[PDB]
Amino acid sequence: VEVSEQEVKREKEKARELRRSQWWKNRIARGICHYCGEIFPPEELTMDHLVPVVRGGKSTRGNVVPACKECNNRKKYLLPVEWEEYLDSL
Amino acid sequence: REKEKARELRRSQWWKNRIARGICHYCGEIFPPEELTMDHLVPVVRGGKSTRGNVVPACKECNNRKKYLLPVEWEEYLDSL
Amino acid sequence: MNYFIVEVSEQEVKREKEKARELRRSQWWKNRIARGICHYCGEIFPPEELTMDHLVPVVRGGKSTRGNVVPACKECNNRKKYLLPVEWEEYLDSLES
Ligand SMILES: [Mg+2]
Ligand SMILES: [Zn+2]
Ligand SMILES: [Zn+2]
Ligand SMILES: [Zn+2]
Repeated sequence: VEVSEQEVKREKEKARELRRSQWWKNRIARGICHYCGEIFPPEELTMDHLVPVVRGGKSTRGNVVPACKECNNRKKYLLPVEWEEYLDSL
Repeated sequence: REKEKARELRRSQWWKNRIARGICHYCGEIFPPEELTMDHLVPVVRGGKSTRGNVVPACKECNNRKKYLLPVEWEEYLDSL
Repeated sequence: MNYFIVEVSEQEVKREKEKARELRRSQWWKNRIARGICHYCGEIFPPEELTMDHLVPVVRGGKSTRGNVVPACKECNNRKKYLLPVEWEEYLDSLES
């Protein structure tokens, strides 16, 4: 269910374009990380996609969420089973 | 179905503090626990589970407008925010 | 509107986070929280319930000094972080007595 490159980019555009609007602006202003609920400086939060871009995931308010480096990273490498033990360890 | 884990999160701590800060994911505004609902970012229909990641606070407007406005009409609600 | 980016190195952030740790242990600080007054809401709390807050955040250039350091209660300390400048004002302006 992988997508093409002119798509994996076709969205990473709607990303930077969303990443630059009131919604995302204030969102990072607050500093609250979606996953662990902790507060961080607006810079230490990343735009993370629930359903990946390379799986048909769109870049919208209904699929993109603020995440800190920490949570956002573990999400990438931890195993789908490990990701839970981590969020459930918080 | 997963409506089990569903009402579960609602009684959890991550969600208590969540609906206490009162931030709606969609419009970024703050509301009272009475105006906030729990919504699944990744619809449950398409096989979305009920877990910290795929569940966010949403005021009635955003929750209903997304759950009822056509694909083209929901996108318009946001552009107006 | 002209604008510029100001950067705060991680060397500077630690530097301030250390002076803070030292400032937090001073007789001077112990005295300040001993009074138990929250700088933001002016409500009274037990010394355990107060934390040190920088009016001007360290990542925004602020320093760890008596002037920029202030005692704050749990609620005020966070709300000052996740509420935008306007929700904060209203939050303050909505404290009775
Ligand atoms: Mg902040
Ligand atoms: Zn996090
Ligand atoms: Zn809303
Ligand atoms: Zn206070």
